[PDB]
Amino acid sequence: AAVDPDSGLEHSAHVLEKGGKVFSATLGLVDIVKGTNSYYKLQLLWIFRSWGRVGTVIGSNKLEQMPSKEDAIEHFMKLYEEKTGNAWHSKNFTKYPKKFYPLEIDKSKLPKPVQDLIKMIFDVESMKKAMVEYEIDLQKMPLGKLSKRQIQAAYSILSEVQQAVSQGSSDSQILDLSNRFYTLIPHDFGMKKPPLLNNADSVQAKVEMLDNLLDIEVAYSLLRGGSDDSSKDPIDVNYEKLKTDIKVVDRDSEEAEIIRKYVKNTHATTHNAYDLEVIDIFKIEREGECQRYKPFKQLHNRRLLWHGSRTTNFAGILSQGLRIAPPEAPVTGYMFGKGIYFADMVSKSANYCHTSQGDPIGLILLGEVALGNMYELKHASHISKLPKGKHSVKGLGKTTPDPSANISLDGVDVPLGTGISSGVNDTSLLYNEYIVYDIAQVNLKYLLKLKFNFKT
Amino acid sequence: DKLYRVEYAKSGRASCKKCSESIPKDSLRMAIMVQSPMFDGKVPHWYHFSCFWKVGHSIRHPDVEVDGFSELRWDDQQKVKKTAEASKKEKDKDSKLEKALKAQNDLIWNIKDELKKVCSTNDLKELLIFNKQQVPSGESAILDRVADGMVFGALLPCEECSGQLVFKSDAYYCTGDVTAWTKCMVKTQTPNRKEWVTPKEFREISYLKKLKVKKQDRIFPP
DNA sequence: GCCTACCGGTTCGCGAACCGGTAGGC
DNA sequence: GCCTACCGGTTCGCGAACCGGTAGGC
Ligand SMILES: NC(=O)c1cccc2c1O/C(=C\c1ccc(O)cc1O)C2=O
Ligand SMILES: [Zn+2]
Ligand SMILES: [Zn+2]
Repeated sequence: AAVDPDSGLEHSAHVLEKGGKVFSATLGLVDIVKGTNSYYKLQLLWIFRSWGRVGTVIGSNKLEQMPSKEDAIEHFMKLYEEKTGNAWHSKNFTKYPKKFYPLEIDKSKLPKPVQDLIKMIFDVESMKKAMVEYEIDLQKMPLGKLSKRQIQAAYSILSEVQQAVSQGSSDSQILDLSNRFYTLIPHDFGMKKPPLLNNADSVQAKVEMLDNLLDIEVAYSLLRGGSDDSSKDPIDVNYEKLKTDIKVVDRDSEEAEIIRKYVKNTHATTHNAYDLEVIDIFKIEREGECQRYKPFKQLHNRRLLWHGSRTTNFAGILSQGLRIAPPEAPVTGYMFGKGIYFADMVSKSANYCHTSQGDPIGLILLGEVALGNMYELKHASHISKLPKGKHSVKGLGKTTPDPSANISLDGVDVPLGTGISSGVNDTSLLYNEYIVYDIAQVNLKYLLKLKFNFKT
Repeated sequence: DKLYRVEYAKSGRASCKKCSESIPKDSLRMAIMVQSPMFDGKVPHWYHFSCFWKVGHSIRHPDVEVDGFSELRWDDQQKVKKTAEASKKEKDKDSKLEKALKAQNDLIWNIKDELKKVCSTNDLKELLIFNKQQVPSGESAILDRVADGMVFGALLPCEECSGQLVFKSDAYYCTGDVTAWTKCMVKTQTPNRKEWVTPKEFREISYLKKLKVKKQDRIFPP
């Protein structure tokens, strides 16, 4: 990391490191019962100490010049151990009672709609606002990159909470994990106590947070880099970083009429809170997504299906394709375990865009997903391994698009019929879900841009 | 936990928020807990007991609202209770309990300032260590636990966390650590404890124990 | 051969000064 | 969270005083 500007000597003297270990640590301590939720940043520029309640004006600091440089190590490692409990070097860290815990820090030639697409998916201040509702610390999280091993442990804590919640474990068991999580990921609750992770959807909410937070740091990783040479334009630099060939499907096109039909037709009768309106259609072609999908063009039963996600995620979805949840993450929220989920209805997928009356525009995908021999399920069931000969899973719903009106498209079955009753009604799903447990089975075809019209 | 706080001045150093003069040592003073601008934690705003009631604060029931009320001396509790404002068997057990509650209050207080007269802090520290007790921080708190130890008994370790239980207002709260991240939350009115063993070194133990002290358990407020 | 006024040097006694660890304050 | 007045424990500084060696007087 760099120098903290609270010292006032940020662009004057560099932060020091002895060979490998960088003399700079950002500590944290939270007790849900007491309500305390504090930070403690220590640095060696001069030694600098910062402290207070995370996400508020509560706190203070002390910049202090040293007599010498060897006295700095003495003052630093002493203050460290006094506050954290451990020594500066260690094989594995161990938390101590009421001591702190250290957090692991690390002229454009394109169409106007394509420029707006980059404008939409690379505006990171819009992604910052998106995290404000989650109550993630807004102050120093953009400049302070939280580690990968750290976030995996944060995922693991959430998965431990769901396990604890499922079999009605002790309050202390839950209290610990709630403490552990908020220490590991600094939240901003202001002057009130951190809430306990006791619900089944509270972990899901914090699981969703980590998924979104990850993609913002990924969006930064793309934006920060490349070769800054005076030749290409700023928007073109960010386009090449996406590693995809995007094209604008014209409104006069015959294939464009199929998508607008697929949007208009497959709107849910129950999801009447908003009304869709297709602003644009983009044909999308990822780098080497056809090379990996060649295997599954042999596979039968291929369907063109919807898949929605936050506008913040589309920065990463283009660069890495659709990814399955990590093995550390909790299975809560998922109906049939971790995998890529798809729907035959635009509305059901469109809810995952997360739009409001203030933020109307949103993005939704259409991917040729090779389902193949399907494993059909009625009720929710967290699966680990698929049955023999099955390449996908299907969640059977009440309403299904008319199978006698299934139009084809480049050798792909597009179910753009309106809703009718299904074959079986002993299910706990209202609409269909299509699940693949391999990132190779998906092949993204179209990206849409949709305006939402509410009534308020 | 509580908004307000009352005690005898632990030092004649802190000033009074209203009049801004030094609150003298061992004097009845009241506080109001506020959020410190300088760090993540509550801080007491100490007042002179006289000055406390002119700021406009009106504690309806001191015993349930103000912290450290039960730890005060009995006659001083009544001063706070009065100044705050400005059937046969039922009333008998009710009235006879308040008789026994005063009996227990000023029994410990007689024992407390008896040890303050005869023993130094290091004697009281090594008293607790001999009985396998955690030595607390503070002068007032040390003889408070020694007096608790002698009258009722040497507190045995906690069931799960193996920490030290401590009397706090209305119960014995565990102050140990169930884990490194979280503090233990064991609470009880009837804790486990063996008998208090005074070492041989006590030439005034026969005088202190001669103050009509028999076997009895901790009595609590209603 | 004593005595004794004078001087350099060691010890002794006690209050000032020093100091590290800490309970109380904000 | 950090600052600092307070506590006990040891040291330090300096003048009284104690003391032995001595040279001018009778
Ligand atoms: N992505 C979609 O637009 C979508 C469409 C239809 C069904 C699902 C979808 O997502 C699901 C589940 C899901 C499960 C966990 C999670 O963190 C996020 C999720 O979107 C679903 O079950
Ligand atoms: Zn006053
Ligand atoms: Zn305990």
